[PDB]
Amino acid sequence: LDIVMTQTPTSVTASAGDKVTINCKSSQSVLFSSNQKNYLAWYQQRLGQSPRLLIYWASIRESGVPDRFSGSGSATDFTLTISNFQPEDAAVYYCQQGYSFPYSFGSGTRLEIRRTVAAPSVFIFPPSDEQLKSGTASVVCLLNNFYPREAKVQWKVDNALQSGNSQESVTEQDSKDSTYSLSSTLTLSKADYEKHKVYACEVTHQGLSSPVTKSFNRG
Amino acid sequence: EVQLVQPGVELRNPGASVKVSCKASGYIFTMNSIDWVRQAPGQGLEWMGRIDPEDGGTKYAQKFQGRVTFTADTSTSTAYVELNSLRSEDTAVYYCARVDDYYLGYDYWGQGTQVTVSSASTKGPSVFPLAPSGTAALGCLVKDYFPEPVTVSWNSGALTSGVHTFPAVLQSSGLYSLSSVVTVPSSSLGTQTYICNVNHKPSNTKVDKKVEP
Repeated sequence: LDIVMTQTPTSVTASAGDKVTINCKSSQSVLFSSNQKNYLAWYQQRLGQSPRLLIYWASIRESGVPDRFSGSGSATDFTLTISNFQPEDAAVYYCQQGYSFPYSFGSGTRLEIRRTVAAPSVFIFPPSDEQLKSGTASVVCLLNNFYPREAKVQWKVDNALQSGNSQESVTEQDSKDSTYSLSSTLTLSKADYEKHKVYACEVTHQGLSSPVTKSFNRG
Repeated sequence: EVQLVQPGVELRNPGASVKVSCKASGYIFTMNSIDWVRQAPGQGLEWMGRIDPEDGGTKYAQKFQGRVTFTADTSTSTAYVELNSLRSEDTAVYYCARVDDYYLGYDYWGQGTQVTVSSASTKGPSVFPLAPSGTAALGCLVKDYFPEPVTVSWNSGALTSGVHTFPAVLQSSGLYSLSSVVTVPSSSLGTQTYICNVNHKPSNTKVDKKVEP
C-alpha cells in the first residue's frame, strides 16, 4: 500500500473575516472499522518555527486552539475550515495520516492575507566607526511596515545612481498588522565611501504618491 | 510545560556522520514513542521513522533505511538520530516530535536542528550598531559569518514589539550577513537603553552591542 496525502489548493488568499477551506484526500481509507476513528491530523507551520497541531481524530480540536478552526470529513475526504480568517492564520497547513506505515503528510497549503495599501516608513543608517576601521562601509536602508510586497529601492551617491554594489532582503508577512519590511545594504570599500558626501536612498511604492528620499552627509 | 529540547545546529563535512539529539524535559519518558521528521528548505515535511523508547522498537521509511539509525537512552531521557555518509542533499531541519498513542502524533515538537553539509570553515560575526537620527528605528548589523544561523535578541529578550530580524543573505565572500531592527517611540531614546544580544553557537560568539543615537 502506502497512503498518499493530496492537498487542495496549493495556495489561498482571502480577506480578514472571509471563510477559508483546505481539502485533503487520501489514497486509502484512514478510518479504523472497530473504533470508528479517522486517523487524520491538521498542523499550522510558520517561518522559523516547529509545526503546531490543530485538529486530530479528523474533527477533534486541540486545547488552546481557536474555535474558528474546524475539522470535518470521513474515510478519504477531509477539510480544515477557518471561519473568521484572521491575520495570525497566515501560515502553511499540513494534513497527516496515522492509520498505516509509513506516515504521510500533505504537500502543504499556503494561506495568505489581503490588506489596505500601507506606505513604508523610510529610514537611512550610515556605517559605524568600528566598521570603518577595517576598510569597509555598509549603508543600510529601512522600509518599515509596507503592503504590497512589491517595492523599488534606488541608491544615489552624490546624486549618481548606483548599480551592482547593493543587496536586499524581505521579511515574511506580519502576524499582527500583515505588512512587510525591506532592508537594502550598499557596500563600499572605505576609500570609495570617503570619496563622497551625499548618500541617498530613493523608495518607489504604490502607497507613496511620490518617490520618498532619505539622505545623509558623511560627517 | 513539556519540552523536546534539540540542539540548535551542527555542520559536518561530506561523508562525516552527525548525531541529532533530543532531550525530553516534560512530561517524562516513557509511554510516548518518538518519531523523526525532516524539513528540507521550503519543501514539505518528510517522515523518517519512529522509536518506542520503552525498549528501542524502530521503523524506517524505505528511503531512510540504510543511511539513518535511531538510538535512545532511557537514562538521560534523550533520543538520537545518526545519519551516515552525509551528502549535500541531507542539508535540512531535523524534527523530534512526540507521538501520542491515539490520534497519531505530534502534540509537542522540537525546535529543529539544522544540519549543514559543507567543507567551509567556521567564522564568527562582526556586530555593528544602526544608530537612530515620532517613531525612531534602531538596529544591529551582524556582518560576515558562517554558518547559519545567528540568534538576535533585544534587551535580553525583554524587547519583542516591532522587532524585525531579517533573513540572512549570502555575500560574494560566501559569508552570511544579517540585520535586526526595532521601531521605538522617539520619546524613549533619552530614557531607555537598547542593547542587541547576538549569539553564534558554531564559533561560540556572544556579543552585546549598545545602540546609541
